[PDB]
Amino acid sequence: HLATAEWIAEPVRQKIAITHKNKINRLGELILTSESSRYQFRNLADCLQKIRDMITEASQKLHRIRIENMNRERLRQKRI
Amino acid sequence: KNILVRMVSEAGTGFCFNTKRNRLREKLTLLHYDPVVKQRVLFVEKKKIRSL
Amino acid sequence: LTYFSARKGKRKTVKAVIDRFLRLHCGLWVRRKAGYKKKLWKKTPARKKRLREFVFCNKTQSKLLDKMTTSFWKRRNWYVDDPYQKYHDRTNLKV
Amino acid sequence: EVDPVENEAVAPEFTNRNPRNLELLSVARKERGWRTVFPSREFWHRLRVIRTQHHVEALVEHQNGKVVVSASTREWAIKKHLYSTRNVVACESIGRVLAQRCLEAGINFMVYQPTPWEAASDSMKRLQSAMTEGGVVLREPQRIYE
Amino acid sequence: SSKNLGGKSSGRRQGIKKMEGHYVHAGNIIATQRHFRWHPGAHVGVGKNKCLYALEEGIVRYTKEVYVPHPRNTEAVDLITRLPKGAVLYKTFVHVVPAKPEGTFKLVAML
Amino acid sequence: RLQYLIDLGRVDPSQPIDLTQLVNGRGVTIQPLKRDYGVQLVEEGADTF
Amino acid sequence: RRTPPLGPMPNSDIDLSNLERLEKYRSFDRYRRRAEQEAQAPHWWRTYREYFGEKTDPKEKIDIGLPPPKVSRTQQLLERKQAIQELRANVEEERAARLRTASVPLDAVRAEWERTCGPYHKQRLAEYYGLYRDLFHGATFVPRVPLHVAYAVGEDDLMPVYCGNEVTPTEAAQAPEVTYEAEEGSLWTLLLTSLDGHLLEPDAEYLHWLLTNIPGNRVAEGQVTCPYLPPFPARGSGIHRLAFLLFKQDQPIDFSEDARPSPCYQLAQRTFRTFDFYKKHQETMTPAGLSFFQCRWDDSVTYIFHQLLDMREPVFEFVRPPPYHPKQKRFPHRQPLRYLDRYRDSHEPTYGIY
Amino acid sequence: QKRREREQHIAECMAKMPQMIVNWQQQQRENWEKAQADKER
RNA sequence: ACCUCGGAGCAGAACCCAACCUCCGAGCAGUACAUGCUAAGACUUCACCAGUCAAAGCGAACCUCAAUUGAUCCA
Ligand SMILES: [Mg+2]
Ligand SMILES: [Mg+2]
Ligand SMILES: [Mg+2]
Ligand SMILES: [Mg+2]
Repeated sequence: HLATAEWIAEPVRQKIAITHKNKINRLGELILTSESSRYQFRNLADCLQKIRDMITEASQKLHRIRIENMNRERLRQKRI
Repeated sequence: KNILVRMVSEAGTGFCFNTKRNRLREKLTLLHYDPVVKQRVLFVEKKKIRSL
Repeated sequence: LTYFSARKGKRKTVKAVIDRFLRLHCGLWVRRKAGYKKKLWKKTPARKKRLREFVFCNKTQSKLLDKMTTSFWKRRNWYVDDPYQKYHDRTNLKV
Repeated sequence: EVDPVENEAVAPEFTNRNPRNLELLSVARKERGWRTVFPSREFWHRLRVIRTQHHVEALVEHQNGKVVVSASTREWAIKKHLYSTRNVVACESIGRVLAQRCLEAGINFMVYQPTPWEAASDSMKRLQSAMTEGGVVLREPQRIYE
Repeated sequence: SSKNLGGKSSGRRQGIKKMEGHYVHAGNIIATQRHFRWHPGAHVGVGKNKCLYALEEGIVRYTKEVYVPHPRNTEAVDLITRLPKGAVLYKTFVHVVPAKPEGTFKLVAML
Repeated sequence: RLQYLIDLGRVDPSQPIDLTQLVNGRGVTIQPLKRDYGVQLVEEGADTF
Repeated sequence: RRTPPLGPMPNSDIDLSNLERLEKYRSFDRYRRRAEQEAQAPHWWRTYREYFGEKTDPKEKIDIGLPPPKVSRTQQLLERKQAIQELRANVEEERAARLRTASVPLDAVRAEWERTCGPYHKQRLAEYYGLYRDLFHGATFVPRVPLHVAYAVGEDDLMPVYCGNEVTPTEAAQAPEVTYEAEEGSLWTLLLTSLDGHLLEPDAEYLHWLLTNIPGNRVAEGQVTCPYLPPFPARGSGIHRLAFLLFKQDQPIDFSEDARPSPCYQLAQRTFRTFDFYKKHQETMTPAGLSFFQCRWDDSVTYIFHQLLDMREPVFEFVRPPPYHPKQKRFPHRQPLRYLDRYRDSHEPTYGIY
Repeated sequence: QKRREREQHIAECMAKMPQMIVNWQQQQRENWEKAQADKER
């Protein structure tokens, strides 16, 4: 549960919730899954390092969507 | 009439490519991709290996 | 080759085969392509990469090299950091 | 046991039927090949301009041959404001009107396949400038082959 | 005597490797040719020895289509621009009709 | 392999296990003449160890 | 052995006797126009069009729309010729055309385009977007009433919904503002449906709005038989299509078997098939307008999915079919080591019985 | 020490490099200019 | 006299096809300097060796030609 995560500070608990919404369930839990090895010890290591990199990074196709959004503005220019 | 010539990178990498030039031409200087610096750098002719 | 030596009465290896080829434990033989360090200024880059590949051998050539080497060269070898440790076995191979 | 909602019944495969779907996602095939003839058919949409003796027609066409959006001087729409229907002004104004129709149809990218004399003509330069400054990008994004 | 020498080259083993209606995978050579006998059509790439390969997985289909050359192939435009009016040249093109959908939309979560 | 040997009682876990206990319990065969330098412990079966 | 041709040969009716007294094409362009005309000709040989084109039925797509507006061609043509005469009589117009400094007013152009050929251009856009195929199963109607739809975004902003432009669910959270130019005494029906968007049935759509028995342009006094639910395209499902349909009613219609509940947030009740709708009520009204937009996933959709529809948010991903890789051989004769890596399953070391 | 010396020599060469590029390129464009001069003759 | 390589006929239409059979050529030249790297799938001169084409990807940009050639060891 990212909200009740006292081991994470609040400034960064909130940046993670806006940076990893695609990984937050409706129960407010951050979910991490690793399947790149046949040893659950190595998969758990990958998941824990993913959490650690989330905290560190919080502490510190795009061309298509950019042009589509820009042309969405040349039409939403409809002022009243 | 033509010659094979070793061209050595001036990036200090030690990369070396071999190409051909007419003998009655001057020493070749080229822009070639050195993959050690991952960039297109100057190469200058440092030896004649044979006649092709 | 020598099928029975004169000092030990045993079969001998062809050290030419040993100095040229690599045997994987699965029974496959690996070689380099002929002319990979020759006249490269006339070779195109696709051909040069093709020559730089490590390629396998025939069934006929494999049986021939297995006959020209002794059973010491077919044992399983547990080297420290062998780059062919993956290829020493077959996976998902049907018939 | 937890009673399931009669709403959360989703099929294991979504079936989007929008013709534009995989093309706006960049994951759709472009018709490669035809590399001994002209024009190329490796595009999703294309701008094709037809300059007849009297009129100028510009169309945005799918690779199917289906025509998406079009602008011609044969319309009274463009006729009642132009002096002439075959001038550099005609090509420019058709460029502006189709650019507007493309933006409202959602067509933001297309291929333009010119001929060298069309490319070096000044009517087509004013049309491409009109489309580019009206919002239409005249190079299509590449396919995410993987 | 016999002052004719050479001529001892073997056959190139060229021609069609995948006839009509055969299933083909991406990369498979459909034909090999010294001259452009069969032309690249839909989803069929051409390699620099004029060889024809399948760009998509599908079914090889031969057709006869019209021939409009690139307006930079000086040789072919010169013929087209001397051709009589009402005359459309045709050639034999090879097409791969692709067999599988580019992909499917599957459920991956229930977030 | 180590867990299987321990469970079948061929290697005593209550004593320090060394190469001698692993060749006496006959879980590894070492050939110093084939340039064997001993035993390497590998990760297989770390999840049920 | 030879077989005679099954029909006319292509370059057959060209007289090969007077080849030097026959006219030639001296232009790549002129050859190209003839080439493409033959290319679109039917032809009795095997064709790219035969193997790749869409072979729809020649059922001659049935019109289901309000009759075409009647105009007087002679008076219209006379007015247009006189107007062009005045425009060319202006000297400054000729100056601007020769100096290439002229311009054309896009707003006026768009207004009378909406009046003149906009209906047919919209019909072609709908057919390209496949809305008739999926709403009316092939039947086509010329949109003869301009249905202006916009979304109130910000305080002074509107995002219009023309003919397939993208509108985000953040911009489509609340109901749109609609305007159809009508006369008094004409009852109407406005409908919003998401064609692509049903999460269970692949054939069905989702009803979003069913304003019925509507006074006239007045869009606030029509029975709200189904309330606006904002579009909800799932994440990774791609671009969905959402169509606002406007039908002109003759008699006042009783909509009691198509009356969705009040705070209706159940998708099994929000399933809709416009073919069944228009079939059961065909003899009462006729389609008149069509405004459509394209919708993708946005953060607001997590809200619609979680709070409004009491459900977990569906997430989908495009998966591409796996690679071919022919049957593996015991002796892969001239292949590299990457072969054995192609048939390998796991990248980590295995040890077998050791 | 050998690795540091190699990387530092590479660093000095790549530090001097862009200026080398611009004046070699001006010599090349210049060589085009004399070539066009003797082809104007 | 010939011995290796390529094009045409014999060998008319998938492939292949011999003669001290009939003809013609090759043992390069030009350009480039990403003529970088890598990697699915294929072709194949009737074996092997050798030879050929190539999607996707990384990095950049925004090859002509028909043959035009020589293994291993060793230097
Ligand atoms: Mg011959
Ligand atoms: Mg022969
Ligand atoms: Mg073969
Ligand atoms: Mg590529």
